[PDB]
Amino acid sequence: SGAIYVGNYRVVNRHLATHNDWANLVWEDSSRDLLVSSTTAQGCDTIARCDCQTGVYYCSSRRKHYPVSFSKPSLIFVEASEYYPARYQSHLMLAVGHSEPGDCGGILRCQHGVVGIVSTGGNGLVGFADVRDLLWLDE
Ligand SMILES: Cc1cc(C)c(CC(=O)N2CCC[C@H](C(N)=O)C2)c(=O)[nH]1
Ligand SMILES: [Zn+2]
Repeated sequence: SGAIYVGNYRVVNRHLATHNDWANLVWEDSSRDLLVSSTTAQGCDTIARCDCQTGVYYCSSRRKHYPVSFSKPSLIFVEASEYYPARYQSHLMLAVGHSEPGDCGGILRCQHGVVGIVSTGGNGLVGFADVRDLLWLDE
């Protein structure tokens, strides 16, 4: 689990959105596994606006932050799960790192701010849904 809190927005994995998120919906995109809802309180996270390919992510299954190198946002095939059929997920970045089901929502960050959130995983792989192109999160 986990979210980005920037301005009056809450960014979560679409597959983990709650009823309150859907009832306060700003934007959602199943192809990216992202959903943004509105908040009453202002958040403290800032979004990175860069082309970094190195950063650090939070892994809840190890209670640890790990440095990673990650690929550029791309269209990647993701296997069928209990949340989506087998499909191509867009704006996804892959890295070598530990992940398990339940780690979705952990933040990936660089020196410029938040880059994205954990959205997929494999044997020694972790995938992140990029948010750097969502300029509207800044206003
Ligand atoms: C090792 C490991 C295995 C699995 C299965 C996962 C979870 C996962 O990738 N998905 C399930 C939740 C919807 C995700 C999506 N964006 O389509 C796809 C994980 O994080 N780590
Ligand atoms: Zn950066």
